[PDB]
Amino acid sequence: EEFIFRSKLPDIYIPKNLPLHSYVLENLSNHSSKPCLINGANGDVYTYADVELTARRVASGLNKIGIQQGDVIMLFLPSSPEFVLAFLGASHRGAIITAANPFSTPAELAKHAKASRAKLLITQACYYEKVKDFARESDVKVMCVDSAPDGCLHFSELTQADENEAPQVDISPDDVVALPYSSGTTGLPKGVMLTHKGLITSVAQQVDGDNPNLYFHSEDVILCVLPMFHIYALNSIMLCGLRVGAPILIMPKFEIGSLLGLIEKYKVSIAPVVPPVMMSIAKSPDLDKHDLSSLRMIKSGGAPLGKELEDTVRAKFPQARLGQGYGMTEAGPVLAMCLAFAKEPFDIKPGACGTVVRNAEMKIVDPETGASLPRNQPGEICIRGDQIMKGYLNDPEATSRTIDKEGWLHTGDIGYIDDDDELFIVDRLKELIKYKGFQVAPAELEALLIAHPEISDAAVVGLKDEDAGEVPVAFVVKSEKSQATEDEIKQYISKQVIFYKRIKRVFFIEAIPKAPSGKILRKNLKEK
Ligand SMILES: Nc1ncnc2c1ncn2[C@@H]1O[C@H](COP(=O)(O)O)[C@@H](O)[C@H]1O
Repeated sequence: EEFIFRSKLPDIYIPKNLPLHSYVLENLSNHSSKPCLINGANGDVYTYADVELTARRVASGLNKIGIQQGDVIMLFLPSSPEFVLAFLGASHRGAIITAANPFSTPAELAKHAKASRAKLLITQACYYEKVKDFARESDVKVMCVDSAPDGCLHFSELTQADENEAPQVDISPDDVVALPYSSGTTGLPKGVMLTHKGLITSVAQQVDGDNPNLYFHSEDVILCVLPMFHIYALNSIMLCGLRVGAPILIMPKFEIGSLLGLIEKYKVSIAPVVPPVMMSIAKSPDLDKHDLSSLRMIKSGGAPLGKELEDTVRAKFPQARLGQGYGMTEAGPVLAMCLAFAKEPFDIKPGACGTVVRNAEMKIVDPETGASLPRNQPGEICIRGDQIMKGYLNDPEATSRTIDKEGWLHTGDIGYIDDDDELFIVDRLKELIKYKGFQVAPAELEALLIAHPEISDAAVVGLKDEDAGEVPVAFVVKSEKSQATEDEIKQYISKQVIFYKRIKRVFFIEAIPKAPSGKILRKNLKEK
């Protein structure tokens, strides 16, 4: 704690005795009849007044079917109005929301539902069969938003419930409200506990204050094509958008053609994106078949854009201001944010990662010594503030090695801050693999591979890739006499995992390089 970095923006007032829903919808009356949630795929619309009232009904409904304060509700849905209504609804009830990609496999879903100890599952009928077995066998209530196969509940039982019967709840600021899963700096997916105070803090750091880090014009329309089941989109787009009363145009499924049409149609002006989608948008031959002049800002994150794409986007969307931010689930998840988006913008440099958010502290430590480093000195990025997670669910050791004794969250990312307080990420210490912006845990794939009868050891590492950034490859030690082939192993994994967790190549070896403790020498592997 010698060299401590902060935002170039002054600290602001942040409520510390308010529940998340009360905070994000605090200034509802100024725009109560204004559009809040718009479903770009079917035109559904919910005004601000509609969301506030329905949230309370969802709370009454949840109670009615037995969901109590502290209970975990699992969402198995695509980005949508229903997702937000279920979330805000759970927040009003004092319940917790955990979410998973609807494209997950039954095994992945059951594991998630089991670990999170979800009492209720909300999804769509086209995904019902993937939870059908697990459901009955675990006495977990299943609910669908469209049809209601078998005996599962319908979502109108929550949205149409009597608000007057919404239970009386005393939400404490330190009560958990969001439970996203993340592998963190090492190992298997773990439950990240995010509190009311934590999230309110994070939203405030991004959009509150006389000179907000992210400024909104009254005519702005923010796009939500990023997945709501990932906290980054639910926070930076939905919660932040609601907080400032902006209309949010949601896209359940990404399709270049429709998106461009939607941008002209609804006058989309703020486009939150990740490198992969931005790259798809940039390669579109139909950019001139649509009026995209309403676009004034391309907000990127999740992974680096790269100098080339950065230049490409800047060239193909001269009407918009391009900027990049940086987040990590356990951090709330926003750590740094592009100050070129502030009401009174600051200059930013190419490749920049943004500036550490206000009402927070950031330092850079020598991964070895642990000493704090000064400007322009690469090291591990650490952040501290009320916005970071409370810890991992039922996993004290994990928490203890991610958040140190002085409250600093260790990201496992290597970067440095320059004289202009702009953060630059240059390397990654943790084993985390990111394919298409999605997180892929080597330990998870490794466990699946090793469970195979003909495999005695395995290691999964990231292989640099143009289209996805990193593709997972696997080094495998076959058991004696095994004649299993690469394709046979790859299909073995593919059947059990969601699309982005497929291993692209299998390299057979006689032994996985390991340190005395058993830690895989991953750089030793990558070095190959
Ligand atoms: N702008 C960025 N540049 C480079 N890496 C990033 C960026 N944003 C996120 N990441 C990486 O993604 C991790 C966050 O993953 P997650 O917890 O799945 O959102 C960070 O710890 C980084 O390793």
